[PDB]
Amino acid sequence: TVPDRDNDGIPDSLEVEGYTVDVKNKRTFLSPWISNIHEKKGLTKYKSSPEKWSTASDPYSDFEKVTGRIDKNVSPEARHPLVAAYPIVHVSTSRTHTSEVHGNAEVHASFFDIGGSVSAGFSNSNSSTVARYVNTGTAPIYNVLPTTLSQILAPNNYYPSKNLALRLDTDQVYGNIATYNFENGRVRVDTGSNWSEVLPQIQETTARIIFNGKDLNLVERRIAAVNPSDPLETTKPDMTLKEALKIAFGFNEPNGNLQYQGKDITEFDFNFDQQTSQNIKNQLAELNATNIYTVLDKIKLNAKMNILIRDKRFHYDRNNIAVGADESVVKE
Amino acid sequence: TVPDRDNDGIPDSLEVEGYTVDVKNKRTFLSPWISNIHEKKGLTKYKSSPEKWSTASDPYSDFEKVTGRIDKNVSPEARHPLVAAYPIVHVSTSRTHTSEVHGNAEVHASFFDIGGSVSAGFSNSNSSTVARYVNTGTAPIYNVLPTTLSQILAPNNYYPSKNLALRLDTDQVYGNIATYNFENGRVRVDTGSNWSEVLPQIQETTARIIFNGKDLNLVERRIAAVNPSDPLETTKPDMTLKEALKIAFGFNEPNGNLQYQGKDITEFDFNFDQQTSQNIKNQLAELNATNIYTVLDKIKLNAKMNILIRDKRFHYDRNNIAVGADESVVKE
Amino acid sequence: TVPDRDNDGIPDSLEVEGYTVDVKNKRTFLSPWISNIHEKKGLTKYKSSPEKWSTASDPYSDFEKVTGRIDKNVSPEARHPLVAAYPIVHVSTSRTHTSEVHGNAEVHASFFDIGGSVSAGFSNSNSSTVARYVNTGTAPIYNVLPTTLSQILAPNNYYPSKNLALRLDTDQVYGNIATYNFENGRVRVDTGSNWSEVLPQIQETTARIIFNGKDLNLVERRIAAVNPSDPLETTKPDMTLKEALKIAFGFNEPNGNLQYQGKDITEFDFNFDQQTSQNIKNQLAELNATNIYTVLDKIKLNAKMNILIRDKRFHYDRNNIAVGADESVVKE
Amino acid sequence: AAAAAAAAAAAAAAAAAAAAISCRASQDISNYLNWYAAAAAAAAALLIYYTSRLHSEVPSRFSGSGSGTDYSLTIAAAAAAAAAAAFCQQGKTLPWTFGGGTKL
Amino acid sequence: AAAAAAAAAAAAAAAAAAAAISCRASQDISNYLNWYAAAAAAAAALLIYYTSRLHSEVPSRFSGSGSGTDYSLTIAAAAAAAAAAAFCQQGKTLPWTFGGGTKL
Amino acid sequence: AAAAAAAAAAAAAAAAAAAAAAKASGYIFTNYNMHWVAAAAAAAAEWIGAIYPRTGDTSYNQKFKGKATLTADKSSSTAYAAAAAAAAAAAAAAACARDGFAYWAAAAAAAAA
Ligand SMILES: [Ca+2]
Ligand SMILES: [Ca+2]
Ligand SMILES: [Ca+2]
Ligand SMILES: [Ca+2]
Ligand SMILES: [Ca+2]
Ligand SMILES: [Ca+2]
Repeated sequence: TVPDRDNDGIPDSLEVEGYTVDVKNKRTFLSPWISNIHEKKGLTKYKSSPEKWSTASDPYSDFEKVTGRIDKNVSPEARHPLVAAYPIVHVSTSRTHTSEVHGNAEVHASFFDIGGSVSAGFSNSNSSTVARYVNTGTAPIYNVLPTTLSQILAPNNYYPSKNLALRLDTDQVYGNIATYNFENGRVRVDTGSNWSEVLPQIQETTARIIFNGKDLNLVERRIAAVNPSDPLETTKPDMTLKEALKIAFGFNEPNGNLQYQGKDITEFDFNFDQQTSQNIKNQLAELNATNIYTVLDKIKLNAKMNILIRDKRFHYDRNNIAVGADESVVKE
Repeated sequence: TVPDRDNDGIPDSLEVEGYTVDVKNKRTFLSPWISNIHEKKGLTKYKSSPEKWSTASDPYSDFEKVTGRIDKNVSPEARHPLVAAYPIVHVSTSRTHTSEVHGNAEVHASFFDIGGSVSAGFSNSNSSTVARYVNTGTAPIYNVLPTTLSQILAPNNYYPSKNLALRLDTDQVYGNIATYNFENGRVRVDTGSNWSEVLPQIQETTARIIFNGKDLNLVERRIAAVNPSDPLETTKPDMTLKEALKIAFGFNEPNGNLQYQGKDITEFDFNFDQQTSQNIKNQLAELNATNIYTVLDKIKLNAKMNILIRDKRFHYDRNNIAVGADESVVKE
Repeated sequence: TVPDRDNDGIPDSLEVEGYTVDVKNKRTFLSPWISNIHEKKGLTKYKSSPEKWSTASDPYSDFEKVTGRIDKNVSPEARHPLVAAYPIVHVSTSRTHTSEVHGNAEVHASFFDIGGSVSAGFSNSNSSTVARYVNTGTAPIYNVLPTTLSQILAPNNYYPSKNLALRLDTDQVYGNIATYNFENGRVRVDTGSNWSEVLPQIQETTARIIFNGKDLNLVERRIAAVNPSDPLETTKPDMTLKEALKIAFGFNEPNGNLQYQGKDITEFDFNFDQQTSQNIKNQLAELNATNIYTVLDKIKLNAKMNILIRDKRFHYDRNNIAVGADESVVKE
Repeated sequence: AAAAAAAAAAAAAAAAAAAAISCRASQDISNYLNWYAAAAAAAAALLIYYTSRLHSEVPSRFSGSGSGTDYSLTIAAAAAAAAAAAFCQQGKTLPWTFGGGTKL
Repeated sequence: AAAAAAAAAAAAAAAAAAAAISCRASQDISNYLNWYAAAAAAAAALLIYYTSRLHSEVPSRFSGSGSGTDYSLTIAAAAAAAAAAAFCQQGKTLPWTFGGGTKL
Repeated sequence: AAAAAAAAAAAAAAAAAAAAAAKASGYIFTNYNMHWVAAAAAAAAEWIGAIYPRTGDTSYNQKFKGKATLTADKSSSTAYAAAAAAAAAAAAAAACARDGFAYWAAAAAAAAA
């Protein structure tokens, strides 16, 4: 037998040492991570918290996320136990950022200087700019529309169909939660459970990373990171920035260099909050490396940590929209 | 004993290797598929997912679909475990399609070219054109009418009787679900359960194929296909285009050639979405066969896959109505 | 012990081989059908489905129908397990039929020709003609009146008493279902259960036969017939037209000839729908007998089968009312 | 009402050749066809009903086939060639109309 | 419609040097490239489809590679140097356009 | 393994059209469609078109819209190519091939001197 203290359906020893799901003959079953057999088939090693039913505090458990016993509308990026699965809803409108400070100094200063005079205000409240509801998150909204009915708002989909039909401080009032039933494949929406009772936990226990590498659109992803103060948060597996980027934004390295659709990691700029920059700078000083891009594999992530990653070749503004770029790139 | 991990009432070994239902003396019982005895009596080999209570994610299970312990209003085409059972409701009106691109090029170009400049926009939202509610699906709607009371709307039937009594973007707001009780033959409608909580799962886990071989009417059928990304979706049995056509649209082959009411398969034209065409083209290139009609038995179906099949001898428009045809066919 | 897979309270072996209920000393108990003892006392052999709690899909089970543990308002014609027990409600008004085609040809053509140019449209929706609610069915309506309160509408009874107090497309909106309790003789009406959730199943699984041999009134009775497509429907016992007439309309044969109150079977005319006529003609051709009246014992009944039986000596119209008759019969 | 016609009314001399006696009706027939054998002014009886199955009192050498409008009866191994008219009767609707043919 | 061009059409004399026969198309190709071998006016057949995998009836010494617009086939150990034209066919869209090359 | 055997030689009059035939016994003819391609000097190899034998459906190049017509006969399991308005520019070797261009025939080498 196995202890499985978290009662997630996965043995805690497997959740610690690493585990993966493989199918032999159309039948799924968990197995401890074994090299030279699971790696060659593209299976991803999964690490979870042995004392948490859900590592990212989202309503879906580690077993449901990994084995596929989850709502099929959940984005594949959230199938990792260490990636939060929560909805983000919005309404020539585009996604916006609360405030930005970096931009007055050199764009290449992030290689040698981290934090200090550069920062970015982060607010968990949804916001948008103008000059139709869209779910840019990884979880659905079922029965309640937000404030700026049986149909849902699937992620990466608009509430009205495309064929059908200066700030907007959209509120985070979401609907109930669709929880997968264990006795049968049927999925039911628990009226008592609400998203508004789950979002605060995800915000507290996860580190938020925002990326705009595709279509110049800000995608909000959160990774379950370790908080040393809380003993339960320590049970989470160690998370590095390289691994967080690989499991959240689809970053891949074929030869030790992070790439995103052919774009190298050095092509992007890193922004941090006040506390995030202080923690990152402390880690850099302890590791004797002012440069951060080349030490990404040895930089640990903590809770209440916010990281903003932009594109260097585009010129940004206070609201984080690529209003302009360099002369060479716009010409060709 | 048998494992039956999915708790569907059918052994998982039977669900993998194939199974069928036969009656000896007015009594039904499952049996593993055995050739030379079950084939000669017209029994159809059934394959299901060993880890899913319902392979197509519809509220009816594999046991209920096969053994007949299902609501009798369900269309016989949906009795296969691999065919989704969900309602489609509409209102000289006729069924319409969202958008069409193929038609500018040669009608025979599908034999040698797949995808590229030819595609078709697909939207799951119900739509119709004009110049009375009709259920063209395979599942009933019981207590809630859609938006463009005890009686139901049976499939292939009008909400008012025939004796009784330019777009219509009908919404997918359906009613509750009539679930067959196991303790007795009585059927009861679960108020808590709703169709709107089941339709999204069916859309995500099934591949939609639209056919207009009878009465020039678009019938919407979905087949449970394998999604490699999700481990649970991999448990579904391998599905080919030939088998999907045979089990959904009634296609039959007496001598290795697919026929529909005497019409050969080559008489129909194949249309695909952008992702569908890319996947089909990848399979064709891997199999070293530009032609698709003669490799239908070796073309696998995946999730989120949309295929549109039309009639070549009719001339179609942007809304997919046979406005005209060739001179010879209209003359005779 | 006995298997009793259907959990109807009757052993499945008894339900297959035949069974009957007899009383020894004021005590009832089931017994397998034994000839020369049960036949001489007028007991009727009962055959049911071993895998169905209720053979006719009506809310009353085989045990309740046969043993008398049923609501006493149920008509004795519905006490047979193979006869559906569902209400029919209506309002010089009289019962009407949707449409009739037979009548242009010879009245005696049914002996040598079946189907083809003769048919009759059938609709399950209630209808009536004019120039007070009446229950012509076999089951009661308790708490909800139909659309064109504690008292009920008993079958063969008017909603108002007789002493008390051009089409009417009455809807099939009935009330709840009075289910007999097993722990005690008390009868209770289940608010959750509704007739509208049971009528569709009865329509799908039973074959409807309409008769007007008494008072020139159309009585609507349905007999549970075998549907080869559905494996569960195959579990029903084989039903012939002769047996269906005997168990539904009270037809009796003392010397091998069917009679109804002294009127021979040949005095009535047979009408069928399109599918019914096609199936009947196929059976007749296979059995090498164009005549149908003399092969009634070897004609099997299937599901979704509608048969209309009229009186030859009366002249009928499109609405199926005996507006006139022959000169000889009206004179005497 | 339903006129019955045969694609071939007289069989040309063709030893060891494919044999098929076809019947083309005025309209479609749902396989309600009968096949009739008869000796020389004697032994008039049918062999196949519903165009596929035998009378069960005749040997299996007779075999009919077809679908739609054209139905053809084939002979596996012919044993004699004499003057004996054949019949081809449909059963879709009244009246009963017969056909014709010359074989065996 | 999709013009096919080769970065190198003639191979200069370079003994024991890196070998790469590249093809640059008019637009991007989703790895729908075919490689064709042919002896002296005989033995015309393909070797690699989808730019990566072999025909399975040919030895593994042939190995193609590439991504995007430029696809290059490399030779591990050359054994002969004769006059034999090569072909470089794309399969993205109609019509099928071939290429060219000189190796082996 | 697949081989195509044709006539060793053919004698024709001056300025007389000729038809090239290639047997397709190496596989199921009605299953895989057969393409036609020709190689000419100063223009490399240009695709001509393809024929689907089961239904006779064809697709032709923009250059070869009316240059050639391709048909097939299931009786002897072979396909035929017919060329109209023959000229000096039409003198080029044509080789047919199965679906995917996997199997190639043995085209003749015409030489006048
Ligand atoms: Ca665990
Ligand atoms: Ca865990
Ligand atoms: Ca199972
Ligand atoms: Ca299953
Ligand atoms: Ca029983
Ligand atoms: Ca029973």
